[PDB]
Amino acid sequence: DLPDVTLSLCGGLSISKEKFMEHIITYHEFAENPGLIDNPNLVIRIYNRYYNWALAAPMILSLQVFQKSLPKATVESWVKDK
Amino acid sequence: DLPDVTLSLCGGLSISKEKFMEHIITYHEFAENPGLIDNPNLVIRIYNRYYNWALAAPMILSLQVFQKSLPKATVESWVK
Ligand SMILES: [Ca+2]
Ligand SMILES: [Ca+2]
Repeated sequence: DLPDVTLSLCGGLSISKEKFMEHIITYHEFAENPGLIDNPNLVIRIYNRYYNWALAAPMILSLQVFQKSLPKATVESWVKDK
Repeated sequence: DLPDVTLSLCGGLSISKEKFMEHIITYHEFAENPGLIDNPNLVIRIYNRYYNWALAAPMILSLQVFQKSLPKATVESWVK
């Protein structure tokens, strides 16, 4: 089954798990303010790691479009680039 | 039954079915260049409509995180 994705406004990339779950974004919060997608404090939990939106967006998009993760070698080069 | 999402480098968002299908991005093409997400010609097909990456990003994110589409009033106010 496909990986879970979790959103939190915890910041800190510029991260403990207590920090992450204290600021988790609900559906209702996102549905009332989609502009949070540009919030630099937005953190994405996927693959047991923490990413900002600019690093997680391809992985999110690949899962929604092809229902398949980006290859592990692909994720490494996308991240070591940035 | 969540909405289908299709990618295409068809551009021209400033669209024919023919031009969209001709430049549909496969998994291998995206896996070889994730930078396509910032390509100005990237077109997203969802809800029988065409969006660039900027408008389509929250819709796809809410489908991935909450497995539920954004509210129609929200998508409409977000796309305004
Ligand atoms: Ca919250
Ligand atoms: Ca193609």
